[PDB]
Amino acid sequence: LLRILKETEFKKIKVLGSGAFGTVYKGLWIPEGEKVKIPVAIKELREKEILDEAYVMASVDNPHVCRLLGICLTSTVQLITQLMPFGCLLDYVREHKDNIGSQYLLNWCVQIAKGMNYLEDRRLVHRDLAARNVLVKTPQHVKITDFGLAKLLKVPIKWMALESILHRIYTHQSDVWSYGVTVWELMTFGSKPYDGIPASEISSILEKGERLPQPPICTIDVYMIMVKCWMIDADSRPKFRELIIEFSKMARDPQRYLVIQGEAPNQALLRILKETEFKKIKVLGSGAFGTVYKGLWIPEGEKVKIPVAIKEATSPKANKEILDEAYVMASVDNPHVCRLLGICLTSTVQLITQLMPFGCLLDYVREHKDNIGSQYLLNWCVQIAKGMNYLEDRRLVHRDLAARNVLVKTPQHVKITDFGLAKLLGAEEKEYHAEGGKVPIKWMALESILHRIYTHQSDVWSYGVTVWELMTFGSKPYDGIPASEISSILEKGERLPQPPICTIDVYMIMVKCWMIDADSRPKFRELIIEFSKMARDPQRYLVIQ
Ligand SMILES: COc1ccc(-c2ccco2)cc1Nc1ncnc2[nH]nc(-c3ccco3)c12
Ligand SMILES: COc1ccc(-c2ccco2)cc1Nc1ncnc2[nH]nc(-c3ccco3)c12
Repeated sequence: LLRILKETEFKKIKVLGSGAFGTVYKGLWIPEGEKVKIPVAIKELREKEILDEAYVMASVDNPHVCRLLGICLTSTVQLITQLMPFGCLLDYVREHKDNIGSQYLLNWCVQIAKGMNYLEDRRLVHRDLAARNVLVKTPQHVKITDFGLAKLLKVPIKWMALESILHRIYTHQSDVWSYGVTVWELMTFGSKPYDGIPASEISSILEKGERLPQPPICTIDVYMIMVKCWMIDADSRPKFRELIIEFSKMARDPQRYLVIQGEAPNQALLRILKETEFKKIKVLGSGAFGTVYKGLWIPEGEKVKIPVAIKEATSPKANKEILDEAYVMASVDNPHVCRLLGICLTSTVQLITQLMPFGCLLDYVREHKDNIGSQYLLNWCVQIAKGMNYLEDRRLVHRDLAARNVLVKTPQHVKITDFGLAKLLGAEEKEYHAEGGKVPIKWMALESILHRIYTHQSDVWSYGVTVWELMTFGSKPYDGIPASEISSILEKGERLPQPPICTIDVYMIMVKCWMIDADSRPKFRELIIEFSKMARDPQRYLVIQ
């Protein structure tokens, strides 16, 4: 296992690089009694724990993690490892900055995840994961070193987790943070991390919220997963095995999941904003997942203050849900759906979106109950229908279309919000089986109130309920009926009553969304068409007193 070596066995040739404690020398080792000259690397520390440290270093065995081959107890202890002809991965991606594909980068990320998951299985803390600490033997095979501070259980601040910078706690979660920084560096082809800011302040910027920006090569899929680790809560960071299985799922089709200049990729841009860039002025109310505040946002380089709505220790499940919500909201771009300006990666993940001055539609029709015209309501219906049609094309079942989840920006243009519960469906999947949970029971369909099945037709049912709410000028649907008793009274075929302003055609459109047979319910395109025909004469189809 351990080879105690004499200085006479090896002779150095050329210095290859410099490390934190000492420089690595390329040299040829002559084993005792042997003539084969093995090319090895020798590290000399600029200086008996090191005996046991070499023991534990040699104990490792995995093609993605390096093993110390021998030590030499001369005037200063030296470490001998097998030489890697292709150098460090950081310099390699720097040299091939224009000649590296997505497949190679994703494969390298897979290899790093596999190797440090092995290190976790061996129960060793690297404490120094970085792009420079990654070495490549053959371009399709990279494998980690620099275990010189491993213990049985300045400094590279730019690659260190916030708990390591401040509280000096080095666990596998900090290693996951360092892995995320390494993936960032590999994506940027070796660009500096937090370039321009010296190490004395990288703790404050991390605490403030600003993180490593999205590289142009990166999609929102890989990058938001490439963050996943920069929250203060350590447990919220993904474990290594999940990282390997997910990146291997990524490696199946790498071309789609990254963009290289020279199955539609998701080029959505997500930007990280300082907590100091914006201030919470007005409380818009309490959302389903928390409280939403309204305030002016000051962006870098532009003095104009854009009023934005901000939404907010969150549980790891809550963190994953807010991760999915941020992905879904940033991935959409439609005139009638709310878009994500950016996120703040503080201890409580904060969501930054454009503000609508008049508030939500339900409150707007409640306060102005005596003044909405027929054209306003009809155009509102067509706009909500267009928004969820665009959502349907994006395969994001909203699952929460309520009058509270649609906002009034301008009287003639409304937007949909509250994408927290929206789950993206696969290209082959047609239904999603939610495992229950606390939900607005009084709005969902029978197939979701009893069978836990959410589909596009569930969104159609929610659309019908929202139309009924809009035509009722803000009256509460199903007044006095419990949450559990909704299914009992609805399985027969009884529905909400007729608003005073709805003609027979309005109700005939409304009912069809509420049919027991989901497949027989109208699709959103046909509803869009029907309400487009209704828009030719708003005064005919409604009666206003
Ligand atoms: C950061 O690099 C290291 C850190 C630690 C060691 C190590 C571990 C035990 C003995 O040496 C060894 C290396 N480096 C290496 N080990 C083998 N072959 C190598 N070819 N090129 C390098 C290289 C260039 C710049 C940094 O490393 C290198
Ligand atoms: C249910 O409503 C939301 C749910 C989530 C967000 C949000 C903020 C960041 C990402 O999504 C934003 C909103 N709503 C909003 N978005 C823009 N301007 C708004 N003015 N007033 C509200 C408001 C009051 C009660 C519920 O919303 C609102």
